[PDB]
Parts: sequence; structure tokens; C-alpha cells
Amino acid sequence: YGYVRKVSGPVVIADGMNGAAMYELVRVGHDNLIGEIIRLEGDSATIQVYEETAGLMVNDPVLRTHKPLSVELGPGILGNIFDGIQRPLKTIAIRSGDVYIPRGVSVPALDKDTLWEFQPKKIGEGDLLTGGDLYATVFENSLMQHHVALPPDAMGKVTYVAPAGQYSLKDTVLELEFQGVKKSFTMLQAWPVRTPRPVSSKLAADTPLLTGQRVLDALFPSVLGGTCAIPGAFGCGKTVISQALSKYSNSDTVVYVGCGERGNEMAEVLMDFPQLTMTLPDGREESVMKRTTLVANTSNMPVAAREASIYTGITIAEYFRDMGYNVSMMADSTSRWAEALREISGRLAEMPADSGYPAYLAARLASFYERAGKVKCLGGPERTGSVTIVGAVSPPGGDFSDPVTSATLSIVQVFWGLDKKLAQRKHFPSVNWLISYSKYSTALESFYEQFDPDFINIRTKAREVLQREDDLNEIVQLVGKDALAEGDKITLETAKLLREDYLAQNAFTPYDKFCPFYKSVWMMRNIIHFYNLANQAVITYTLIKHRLGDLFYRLVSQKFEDPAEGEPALVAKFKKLHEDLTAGFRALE
Amino acid sequence: GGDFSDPVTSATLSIVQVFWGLDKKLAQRKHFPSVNWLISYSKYSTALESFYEQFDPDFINIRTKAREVLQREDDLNEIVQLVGKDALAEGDKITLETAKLLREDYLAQNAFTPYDKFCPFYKSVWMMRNIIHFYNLANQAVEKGAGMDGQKITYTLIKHRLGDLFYRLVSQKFEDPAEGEPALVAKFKKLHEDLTAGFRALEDETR
Amino acid sequence: LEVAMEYRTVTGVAGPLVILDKVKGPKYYEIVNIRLGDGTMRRGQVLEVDGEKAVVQVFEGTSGIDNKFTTVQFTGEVLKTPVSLDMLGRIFNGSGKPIDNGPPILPEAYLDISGSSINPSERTYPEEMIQTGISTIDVMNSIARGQKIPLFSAAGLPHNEIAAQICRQAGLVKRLEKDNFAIVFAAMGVNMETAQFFKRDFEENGSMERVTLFLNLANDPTIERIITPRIALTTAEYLAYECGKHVLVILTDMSSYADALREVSAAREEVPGRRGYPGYMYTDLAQIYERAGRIEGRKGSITQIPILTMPNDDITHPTPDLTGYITEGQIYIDRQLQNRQIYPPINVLPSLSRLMKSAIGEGMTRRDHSDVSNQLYANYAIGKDVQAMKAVVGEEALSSEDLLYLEFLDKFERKFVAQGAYDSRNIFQSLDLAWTLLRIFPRELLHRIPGKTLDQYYSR
Amino acid sequence: PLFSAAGLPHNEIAAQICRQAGLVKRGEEDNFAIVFAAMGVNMETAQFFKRDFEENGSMERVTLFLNLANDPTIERIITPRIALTTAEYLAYECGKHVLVILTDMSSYADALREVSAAREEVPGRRGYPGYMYTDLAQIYERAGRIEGRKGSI
Amino acid sequence: PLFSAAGLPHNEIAAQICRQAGLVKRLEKDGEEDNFAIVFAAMGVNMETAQFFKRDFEENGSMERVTLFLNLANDPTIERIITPRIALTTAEYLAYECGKHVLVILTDMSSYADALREVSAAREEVPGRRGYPGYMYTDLAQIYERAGRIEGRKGSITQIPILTMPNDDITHPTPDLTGYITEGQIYIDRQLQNRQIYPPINVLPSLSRLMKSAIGEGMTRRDHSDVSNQLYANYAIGKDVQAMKAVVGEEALSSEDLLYLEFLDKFERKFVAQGAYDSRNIFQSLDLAWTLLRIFPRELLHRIPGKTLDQYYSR
Amino acid sequence: VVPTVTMLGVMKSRLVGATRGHALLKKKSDALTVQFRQILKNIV
Amino acid sequence: LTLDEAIKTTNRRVNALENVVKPRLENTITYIKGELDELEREDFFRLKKIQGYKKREIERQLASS
Repeated sequence: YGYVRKVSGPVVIADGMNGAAMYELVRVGHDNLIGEIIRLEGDSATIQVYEETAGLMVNDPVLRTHKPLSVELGPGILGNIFDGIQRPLKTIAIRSGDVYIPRGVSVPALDKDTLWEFQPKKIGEGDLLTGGDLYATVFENSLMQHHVALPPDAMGKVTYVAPAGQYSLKDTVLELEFQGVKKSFTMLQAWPVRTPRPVSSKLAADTPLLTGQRVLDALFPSVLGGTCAIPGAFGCGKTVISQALSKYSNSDTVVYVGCGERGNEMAEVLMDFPQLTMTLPDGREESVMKRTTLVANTSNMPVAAREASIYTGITIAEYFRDMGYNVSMMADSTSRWAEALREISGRLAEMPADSGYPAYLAARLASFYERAGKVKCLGGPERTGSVTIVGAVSPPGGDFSDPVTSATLSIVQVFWGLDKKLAQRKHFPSVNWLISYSKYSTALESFYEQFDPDFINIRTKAREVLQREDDLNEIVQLVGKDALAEGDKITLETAKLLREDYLAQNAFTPYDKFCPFYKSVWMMRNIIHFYNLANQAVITYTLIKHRLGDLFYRLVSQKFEDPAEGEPALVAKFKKLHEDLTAGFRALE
Repeated sequence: GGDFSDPVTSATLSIVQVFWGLDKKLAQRKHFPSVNWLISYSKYSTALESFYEQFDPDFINIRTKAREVLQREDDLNEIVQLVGKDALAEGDKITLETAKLLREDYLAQNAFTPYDKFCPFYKSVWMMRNIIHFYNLANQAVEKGAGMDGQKITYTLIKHRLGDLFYRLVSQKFEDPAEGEPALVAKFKKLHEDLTAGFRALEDETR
Repeated sequence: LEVAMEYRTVTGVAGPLVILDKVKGPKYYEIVNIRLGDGTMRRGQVLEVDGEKAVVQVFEGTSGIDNKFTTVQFTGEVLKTPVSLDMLGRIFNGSGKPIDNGPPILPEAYLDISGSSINPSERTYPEEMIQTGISTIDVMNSIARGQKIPLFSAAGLPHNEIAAQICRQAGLVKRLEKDNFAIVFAAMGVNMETAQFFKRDFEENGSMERVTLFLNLANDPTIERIITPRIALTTAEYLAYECGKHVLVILTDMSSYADALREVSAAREEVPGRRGYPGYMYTDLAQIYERAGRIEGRKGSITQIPILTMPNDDITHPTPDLTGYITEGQIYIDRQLQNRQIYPPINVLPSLSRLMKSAIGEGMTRRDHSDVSNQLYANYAIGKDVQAMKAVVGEEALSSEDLLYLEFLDKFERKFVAQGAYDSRNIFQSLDLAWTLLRIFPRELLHRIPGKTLDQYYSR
Repeated sequence: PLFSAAGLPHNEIAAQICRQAGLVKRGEEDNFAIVFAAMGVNMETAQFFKRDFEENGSMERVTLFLNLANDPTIERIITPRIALTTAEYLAYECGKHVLVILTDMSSYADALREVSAAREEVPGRRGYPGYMYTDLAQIYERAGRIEGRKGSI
Repeated sequence: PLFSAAGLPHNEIAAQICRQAGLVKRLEKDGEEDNFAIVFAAMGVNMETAQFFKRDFEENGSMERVTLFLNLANDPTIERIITPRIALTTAEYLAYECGKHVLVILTDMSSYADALREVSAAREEVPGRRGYPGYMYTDLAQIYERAGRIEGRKGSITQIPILTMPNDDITHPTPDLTGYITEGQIYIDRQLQNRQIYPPINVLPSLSRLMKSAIGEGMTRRDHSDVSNQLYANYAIGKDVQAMKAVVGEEALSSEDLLYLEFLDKFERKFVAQGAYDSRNIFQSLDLAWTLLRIFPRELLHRIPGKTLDQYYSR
Repeated sequence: VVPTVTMLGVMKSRLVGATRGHALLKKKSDALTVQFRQILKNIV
Repeated sequence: LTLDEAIKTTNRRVNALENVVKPRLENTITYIKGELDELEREDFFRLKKIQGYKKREIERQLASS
């Protein structure tokens, strides 16, 4: 019930919708075009339709949905591929057979006829349960067990519990009554993208995001449930860091979110993920897709879907965190999302602000980024998850002055700063140590000292060495290495060794594909301790340089060792090398 | 006074085939025809190939050489604005001399006197050929390097001991068209012969 | 089976628009034919509809229309262009009506323009190279079947000559690796004189069985200039994914297309967007471009080389800066090189392809492609720097290597880049020329070249 | 005010000033009561403020008006109004001197810009509302000493 | 139109022109009809400026000749959009239908553009550049194109509408349109005023389309065009030389550079400057210009032809 | 200076030219410094 | 002596000239986009408001009849 009255491009006016609500999604026309309500002036409505509105007919029916832009969560959310508006691309392609996306597809987000193995918890048929209680878990696939949380805003004494067995989402797995009225819940939960997910308490982040790369792990650490920023426009560093996060990061899940980038780039990345495979610490070999969800909205996709992809991804990440899993979101191109928002604002004729973006761009970006953090779960049993966002930025020409870049730098705690200059100089990590920073180091210092009380001092010494590296750089630039003192020469040599041996990774090489934090800490110790032990001896720089050739080779090889030997063997080898270097530095003095 | 971003200007340049872009800077310097030769263009240069070939089968090459000379001079004007003509070599110096001669002789025209009231195509092409031939011969001479100096020494040699040809070149604009083509053509052919005598007589004693 | 009603209720004419009075159940983007009082015929498109109202944008202008003698006969359609396999080898007007003195197309299908987007799951990374015959493109800025590479130009620069050369010389590199190559050629808002150039080039090309020249003049109605690239993209999509044929598309002066979209948007009383261009221009250009790509389920592909004019000879203009993000490359035409009388004035050093690595490989093209490309890049840069230094150091103090780089720069500018307008060059002989230029330096001097390649080719 | 770009320790300076605030003493009942407005602060900054204020032991004389970035943008405009009204009541109508603190005034400016752009009002420089001077006056132009009363803001 | 900015003495030089304007033909020119019968129309003028003009006209003995239509700033704004039209109608009647040469001084045309802006805004019309009405060009054409000699009558109308750029620019719509329409542009530069030269007229931006018609051997020295075109070129090239020497140092300059700098100094000091009550005969002005030119050698005088050089390079 | 699109283009061109000239002057200064170091070594 | 002169010129260009020009470019960009572009939208927005008011008044007058 409801018919269109005026169709001016994307904007659509439909009469007979007195009961419509603002921002309620609606189905327009026989083709089931999907659009969101904007203005409810009079008894009429106003809808902007995402897909092309060409060919609409006056008095074509309009069908309400009684729900805002929402995502159907539950089993089967992992692995698949979804559009910006939560449209399963893979199943759409299989059903329609052809390649083109049909104008008005109506495939449900998750297949409601597929069977998943279900088994309840030890709860009783007449017990009491509340919102967020974990009443069952499902083996969606191997090694990615999926907990079934009773939806929030739903509570009451238990009435029926489905016994363990094979079931589908259409089955009524749960039914309960709060008052005399009883409600039955399936395995599918719908939640609006704009509304965040209910939380019990925002904890303080207390565990680093071990990305497997030494430069990010030690120099500029990032904590679970913490924002991150990447100036990714070239050098494939964004692809490299995304692959590292998918394969080696501590997160139990990853939710890539791609909006408004080049279509072939998304093709390349979405073909790269299935090829990516990660080995289990127990020796098992798995596929990253078994723990990966992908929301990719190319430029050809409607602008509104491009804007909504980010919120869809963050809501998916929050739902994953609802069962205490550590999940990491990855916004492919926030600049593209901002451009989509700008286009939408221009469609709405909103008053332009700085550089043309709407005045709420900073506010909306902050609202999105504020959802990341380590959070106590809702409902029992007690557990705690985390959501960390590693959303990248694409400043125009590298000038960190655009409002998107400025707002992101103002909100994001940790900025890693990939540099194209290092990429030109053949640097695999490509992380510019001169601009990167980790504002969460003060909070992470508790764990840093618990693991090793000397590690934080080593990090401070390394930061001082990096600061003096540029000083020695202009010193050599203006007068040369001749004017450098023995201590200055030792400091410069140690800085160069740190840059070319530990601060840089080798990625492609099997020995340096993954850098454990243990190996990173031992390498940092074997570098800094040797640097000091050589420093206080000032001894002729040439003499120590000649007599430390074996020590220099050991320091260089302190990163060539493969992780095959494991932590106990590599730690012992690094300790022996450090002791030998200390003996050589002290005895020869 | 307004850049090409003007909507009328952009619309015209999106359609117009030949742009005689006059520059206000040339108007300040009182260069009266005032066409800026860096920003102007003519997309008809390809269709006129037959007419240029039949009139003079070597005009295209001399025109391209003149364009290259003008572009090179405009390019190193910025460098001179920083360092100065001290580092200018023989080739650069001769290129700038030829560019200045082309700018003040060829590209100017009074139009208030019979010298420049109406320049027929033959007179213009003869001026262009004379200037380009002088440039090419001078470049070849300074590249010869005879007399153990050559180079800018040979440039000064041709600008001092051979400067009468230079003055006749810079005054060639005054060939009165009323004298008729058979007379002006003979005069320019004689000037070309005298120019060929130079840079060969100058090379006789090896500078 | 329904004969569309021919309403005669014109109740307002203004500019290009005519507002009908009491149309019963219109369609938003319907297409309507107008029979004026004098009997002449005009075709118009339907813009925003309302209660019984329908604003119609009329082609060919609106002169002579009167509110009591003009009939507006609807159709109930959305401009399904006629598409067939025999559409190749013929020149078409802006709206699709053939102008090659031939018959109208007998269609194998009526595909609606502005086709539905490709499922991103079904895309596949582009592979293999597409030979263009221009050395600067196929050596240092290689092109792969499936890219969307702009050709940024400016007013006065010979963009159309490069367009014609690409249209003629385009071919498949895989000739030596061991004919399904079609070139949908679209030209939007060309000058009145370049129309003769395009007609001549496509009337004596020698490979007419490949090209299809959709042509839209400047004085043709604007809405034709909007529809022309969409018609071309639809025909290319059909010939690629519905006929299994590799397809290349050249869009000429999409800045004119942007201006046409600006003209249409203003007529609908919409507020102008940033810098005058409508805000939806990003969506429009993304819609035009993203139709390319390689489909896993089909053996065909679409590769775009859209030619864009950058006003004021700068990239800050909204159209080039906007298309920079969508695409993955930039092949600039430099004004100074045109002044230097190098016929292809492509500034190779500024130019780059964001995914030129896919075209370079072993199976496709030749093994030494990446090495020679990088060596040429680096040596050109060095030569430019050395020329700049010689402008200020007097050139007497330059070392031997400085003179080597100077002569290499001169040779590269005057023998490699300056390809003739008709000197078709296969990639193999283009690389042979590159090696000819490279071999001047000592074998040990080419630092960027990896081992086992110098020994193979440096011996000539 | 304190002029300090993003990322600078101005929050730490504000916390130190508030915790160490006191008269010249050259009295405790009329001593400095601090009204601490917080317009558009991050959650981590909010927890830091709460913990730092609870640690100094001066909770007995400090009021926090916290407004996170999650809260609605219009609700941020009334936070300084409420803070200054409570300060006015404490100082003029009760006597004790009040040391009003508002963090991230640029967040308040952004809230004003968003609200004005919503209603499509006449824009000043940088798209800000043309009455921003008057609003910043109605916020700032309350500090001072009134003759008949011993308070001070 | 005299282009000026706020604070520059455009009113003073306008009064000087009013007091000094006269015929030149063979230096021969009662002349009551030759008397220019100045019609002065002031729009949006500070009362001090009106008093100044009144006193100057009274003192110069022209009180029986000049005519003043005043629209002071405190006076209603709308009357500023009628005052110049009234002045031009009065000038037309005094010249064409009465045979008197007439001179008109419209003052502060920007104060007329402001009235146009106010009227257009009050009507909710579509704005143009900087919010000015889209038809400001038509109004400015209507207000300027009402001057010029007419074949059938012995009269004439010559107007000097002074203009005030808002932020001392030219891209502003009002000075831009005035430059488009009017056949001239006299530029008064802030740089010259900062250097304390009473006539700050920058001779390089200046332009007169009908300059080639007024001059000539029949009414001026034969070298006038040459002299002007050479001084302009030397001043422009010398300014470029000074700009170069500002960065390369006074030492790096060549002999020609030093000659150009000396020419600039003596041109801006001895030539441009003139007394606030002292005129200069056109032949005296040409003599001064020739003294300025003769700094350079005969070779450097490229624009001047040898025929005029022989009669003037020595004098 | 008065702000305009042409003025913006002129300022951008001036900045680009200044950067190029600065690079050229830095190269010249480096060469002169190398020559001076060689002369000092020869004198020593 | 030559190196001192060249170094002085280079340092002056790096410090004074470029850092003088770049603020000028930023101010020119801000003056155009920050003001003229904003005003153009505001002018057109007010015009559209005037048109909407006229249409609403016409509709109300017709309904009152």
C-alpha cells in the first residue's frame, strides 16, 4: 500500500504513507527498488532510492518495511561476500547465473534453508534468561565455533529450549515468555546499522594487537580495541598489512570493509583473500575465509550503499564481539566513504562546509570511530571481546590537511604512516619511523613491563636512537662522517643497523614472514644492549668496527633466523649471541 | 586580464581550431602584433601540408626549427633568471641571439608603414629561411671548434667580425613589398649567399 | 500490444523543457516523440514526473512549439538501443541512427542502456597486454586488457591524432605468444573539422571489420552527447560479454560529457554542485567507467582509454581530479613536448600505470620488459637532471657519464618518443629500439637491470 | 583560554591545573570550586578525567559536566550553558569562587556549525554561523566579579 | 575613467584636470564655446570632498561656468542612481542643442554600483558576480555611451568618470565592466603614493584607445608616438631589470641594466611628478621626455625611427 | 595580493619555479663545495 | 667566496621565498573557495527559497478561492 507521486531522479515522493517513520527503508515499485525515507512532509513521504530510478511509473506500488537500514545477523555471516546494503553477492550470482547484479534483487542476506549443527547450553526449560545470555553455540564450520546469543531487548523466563540437532534459521529454536505473553526467537537477529550494539561497560584496552610485523609490534604498538590509521594510497602496504592482520593477528575474526575503490582493485583483493591461508598454532592448516567476512562496495554500487558499507561492517564486528571474540575491522578507503557522503550531501543540497564536505563529516567520523574498544559483554556468562578499527586514509597528494585526514588524525590514537619514499627505496615494511606514533603506549606499558620490565626502557632508547639518526643525518650532510666522534659514529652505525636489520622486515622470505614478539624483543635487546656496551667504552671507532665484525654479523643474523626453531630455541640463541657480543665489547675494552 | 578558466574562454577553446592568444605582457612592452607564441596554437597545421609543400618544400622544417628555438629560449629564461648568462655555452648563446633576432625582426610588425603594412607569404618565408639558415650555420661553426677555441669564442667572432650579416638580417624586415617579388626574392637570395659565405670564410682561418 | 496515447496537452514551454498537463500514468525516463504544428518531428526525453504532469526535455531545441498545435505522442520505453553483431564496421550518429549511407541495424536484442553493474565477486584481475603501436605506451607505461587508463590532455594538444593512431594500430600482443579484437570508438562533442578527420580515418583505415565510430558533433543536441557514451558502452558490453570478444573503448573528451551533464542538471532546477559541476558527476563517471573489467565466466573483456581534457592545463580541475581516483593511471600529454615538435608529446616520466606490472611478464610479452622499463625511466630522469646541471655548470665540468646521459636523453627524445603518425611498431621491435638506446652505457653501468638479462641482450 | 593544537598535552595541563588549583593564600569553604565542562571528549579522555579527578581527592569541590562524542550534537550546545549556569549559582548565589573549565571549545564550534547548517542560516567565515560571535559571547562573557557579592567566576 | 583606490588623491587630480583642461591645436587654443562648461556630478561623496570641489571651482573663477549635481553620502541612496543620468542629460542639452564643448566628471562610480546592488537585492533578482545585478553591464553602457562628438552639431561631450576599486583590484565587476566599455584607463597606484609622488599615475597599466587619433603631425610633434612607445618599453624593461636585480644583487647588473635603473629613477622622479598648480606644455613635456630618453645610446632606441632620431636625438 | 583564479595560478607557477630554481642552486652549491673540498685537500 | 654566496642565496630561497609564497597560495585558495563558493551556494539557496515561497503562496491563494 502506497503509490509514488513524483519521481525526480533519485528523489521520490510517495503518497498514502501517514504511518511511515523517518529513516525507515522502503520497497519502491514492482522492481522492488530499495530506498530510505528522508522527509515525511504532510501525509506524504519522501524517499531517495539507491539504485537507478529510471523507468518508474506513477502510481506504482510502494511497500513499507517497518525497519531502518538493518543487517540480518546470525550463522553463515562468516566467509561469504556482501554488498554495501547487505546483499550476498555469491548467492545472488549463483541464483541468477549471469554476472550482472539484477536491478531489484530480493535474495535474503543469509540462506535460510541451509542446515547448521545446533546444540543448546545446560539451561533448563523453565529457567530465567535475559538479553545477551549465551544459550547455545553452533559449529558454523571447523575451528570457528559460533555462539548464539539471545538478542538484546529480549528477556524472560525460559519456556522452550530446542534440543541438540540439525536445524535451519527458519526453525523456532527458542521460545520464552516475560509476561503472560510469550515470544519465540529464531537464530536470526536484525539490528540497525546506525544504532550501536548494547554494551555493559567500556573497558580499558590492555592487550597489544600483535600484527606479526616487528615495526608495528615494537616501534609503534597498537592495542586490541584501538583505532588505527594508515595513509595508504600506493606501495601495496595496505594490502600487506591487511594480509598480515588476516593471517597472523591475534584477532579471532576479521571483517574487511571496502567502499568506493577501484573495481579491479577490489577484484584483486577479493581473489587474494581465498588464496591466503594461515597455519594453526596446533599445526593445522586452515583457510582465512573460515574466519573472514568481506563487505565490498565498488564505485559502480549506489552511493548510499557505499556510505552504509562502513556502518554495516562495524555492526557486523560488534555482533561478533557480542560473544567475546576479538575482531578487527579494516576500512579500505575512508576517503572514498567521505566522497560518497559529500555526493549524498550535494544531492540533499546541505550547506557546504570546509572544502565542500558537509559540516557533520567530522562528527559522523568520530561517531563511527568511537565504537572501537575492549568492552565487557552483555549478559552471562562473563566474557569480554574487543573491536579494533584499522581504517586507512588517502590524503590528496599526501598533504595531511584535508578535513577527512585532519579529523582522522584528531580521533585515531595510533597512526602508522606508510611512506612512499621507503617504498621507492625498496622497504618491505614501508613504515616511516619519523612520523608514526602510538599514543596507547602509556596504557600498554603495564603489559610491556609485565612481559619484560627492560623492554620499555629498550623502546625508549630505540626512540632516542631514531631521533638522533636524523641529527647524524644532517651532520653527515653538512660536514660529513669525518667530524663524527667515536661515540657519534657508534650511534650512527647502530641506528643504521637497526634500520636495515630489525626496523625493516623481509615479508616474502619464509624466515621473516612472521615476526613473533619474543623474537622482536630479543632482537631489540641484542641491538640496544650492544649499542650501549659499545657506547660507554669511548675506544677508537675504527678499532671496534674492525673487531666487532663477528658481533655485527651476529646482530644482523639476529633477524635472519626462521621461527621454525620456536621461541625456546631462538630465545636461547639470541641470548647466547647477546652474551658473546657483551663479552667481546667488554674484554677488548 | 582573465585566465582561460573563464567559461566563455573555455567554451571557445573547446571548439575553436586556431587560437591567436594575445598576451597583455607583450602589449605592455609595446610589441604591437602581441601574439604570445608559447600559448597560441593552430590545429590546421596538418591540412595545410599540401600548400606548404607546393609553395616551398622546406618550410615545414624551418618552421619546426624556429618553434624549437623559441621554446628552448623560453625554457632557459627561467635558468637565466636564477644564475645568469655566465654559464651559457656556445649553443645556448647562439640560440638566444637567434631567438632575440626572431622576436624583434620576424614576430614584430609596425603595420603603420609600408615595411610592415602587409607582408606577403614569400617575404615571410624568406625571412624565416634566412634566420634559420644563420642559426644552423652558426651552430655548426661553434660545434666545429677549429682554432682550438671555437665555441663562444667563435660566437663572438661571428658577432663582431661577421656582424654586418647580422645587421642585414635584423634589417631584412624593411624590404619594401612594393619593389615586387622578383626584386625582394633576389635580394634575399643574395643575403642568403652572403650568409653562406660567412661561417665558411669564418672557418677558413680556423677562427 | 498497447498503442501509446498521443496527448496534446502542452501547457507550458520554457527553454528546452515542455510541461505536459494531464498525462495518465507516465514513466520517469520515458521517451516521447513530438509532432509540431508544421508537421516536423522531434524526439524528447521525459524528466521528473508529478501528478499527471511530465516535464519533457526536447532534442534539437524547442523552437516553433505552440501550446495549441503540438502533439506529444508517448512510447513507454527507456531507450533500448538496437544491438547486433553486424553493428561493427559502420559509423553512427550521436543517437545511434546510422550515417554511413547504410541501413538501420537489424537487432539481435534491444539492450537497455545504463546496464546493470557487474557483481564484484565475478570480476577477475586483468592480464595480458594490449599492443597500441606507440612505444611510449607499450614500454614504460604498459597497458593490460581490463584497465581503465585516462589520457589526460588539454585544449590545443593533439588528443585526436593520438586517438586516431590508437584506433588504427591497436592489436593483440599475443601474436608471437603462439582475431577477436573490436574497438568501439566514441567521440563526444568533437569540432566540426575533426569530424572530417574521423570520417576519413574510419573510411580508409584498412581494418574496418573492427571499429564502430559513434560520433556526436558539437552542434548536435546536448542530450545526444549524454547518451552517446552510454550507447557506446552498451554496444561494447554486448560485444564483449555477450559475444566473447576482446573489446577496446576510447571515449573522447569526456570533459564535454561532464559539461553536458551539467547542462542537463541545471535545466531540472537542481542546485549546482562543487565548483559548478554537479555533485552526482562522480557517480556518473563511476557509472561510465566501472562497466569495464574482466569477467571470470566470460572470455571477453573491456579496456577503456578515456581521453579527458584538463582545462587550464592543470589537474586541480574537478573532472581530472575526480577521475583520478576512479581510474588507475594517467598518460599526460605535455604542452612543451608539443612545442619541441615531438609528435607524440606523451610526458613519459610524469606518466605511469598503477598496474603496469600485470602487462609485464614471461608468458605474455617478453621477459626483459620490466627491466628495460625501469632502466629507461631512471636513465631519462638522470638525463634530465644532467641537462639541468649543464644549464648552470657550463658543461665543461661534466664527467663522461654525464655526457652519456645527455646524448641518451637526446636520442630518446628524438628517435624513440617521436614515432611517426603511421609507423606501427610491434612491442618486440619497440623493445629492440629500447635495447639499442640502452646498450650505449657499459654493461656494468645499467645497475637497475638484473643479472642473466644483460648477458642475454646487451651483446646485441 | 588555552590555545593548543590537536595531539598536544593540553588535556594533561588542564587536569594538572584543576587538581592543583588554589588561591594565592597570601577559606576552604569559599575555596575554588571547579566546574569542569567537557564538550565532545573521547571516551578514553573521559575515563582519564574521571580517574584523575577522583585521585587528587578534590572530588568534594569539583563538578563534571561530561558530554562524549557519542552524545547528540545538539546536546553539546547546552552543556556549556548548564555548566555556566551551575557556576553562576555556586559563585554569585552561594559565594565560593568558581574556576570554570571547558575542554575542546572547537568541538562546541563544530556543534554550532552543524546546527546552523541544519537550519540553513547565513554563514560567516569558513561556513560557520554568522552569529558565532554572539554565541561565544554568551558562553565566555560571564566571567567577572559582581559588586554586591563576594563571588567570582 | 580614472581608476583609483581609497585614500589616493583621485579627487585632487580630477580638480587639476578641471582647472587645466584646454585645447592644443598648434598651441593657438575668448573661446566661450571653447570653454568646457564642466558639469560635475558627485555621488556618495564625503562632505569634505564636496566642499573641496566647490571651493576649487569657486577659486578658479569658473563659478559662472561649472555646474554641480551633488548626491552626498548622507543623502538618500536611491538618488545616486538618478544623479549621473540627470548630469548626462544636462550635458547633452548643453552640448548638442547649444553648441558648447562639455566636460563631465562622474565621481565614485562604485557608489553607483552600490545603488544598483541595493536595488537589485531589494527586488530578489538573480545575482551576478559578487552579488551585483546581472545587468550592471547594460546600466554602465547606458551611463557611459552618452558621450562623443556628433556630426550634425558643433558640440561635444567628454566625460572622465573616476572610479574606486573596493580592495584596490581590477577583477572586481564594476572596474572590469568599466574597462570593457570605456575607451581608456588611467591607473593610480598605491606604490607611487607610498613613494610620495603627487600624481601617482602608473604609466604602465594606463591605456587610451583613441590615442593614435588625437596625436599627429597636424596637431603634435611628429615624434610623439615614437617617444611614448619608447618610454613605455624602457620603463617596462627597466622594471623587469629592477625585479631581477632585487634577487641577483646590484653587483650582478650590467651596464644596460644600470642605464635602465637610472632611467626608471629619473622617470619616476623628474618626469611623472608635477606641481599641484603647475601645468606642462605638450612641447615642454616632449622635451622632458626626450631628455629622459637620451640617457640611452642611439642603438638602444629600437622603437624610435632614425628619421625622428636625426631631428631630435641632439636638439 | 588580490585573490583570483588567475592569481592562484600565477602563485602556483611562481612556487613551482622557485622550487626548481632552489633545486638547481642546491646542485650548483654542492658541486662548488666538492670543488672547494678538493682544492683544500690539494693545498693540505 | 662563491660557495658562501650560493649557500646564502639557496638558504634565502628555501627559508624566505618559498615560505612566503606558500601561505600566499593558501590564503588565495581560502579566499576563493572559502568565500566565493560558499556565497554562490547561499545566493542560489536563497533564490530557491524565494521560488518555493512564491509557489506556496500561489497554492494557498488558489486553495482559499
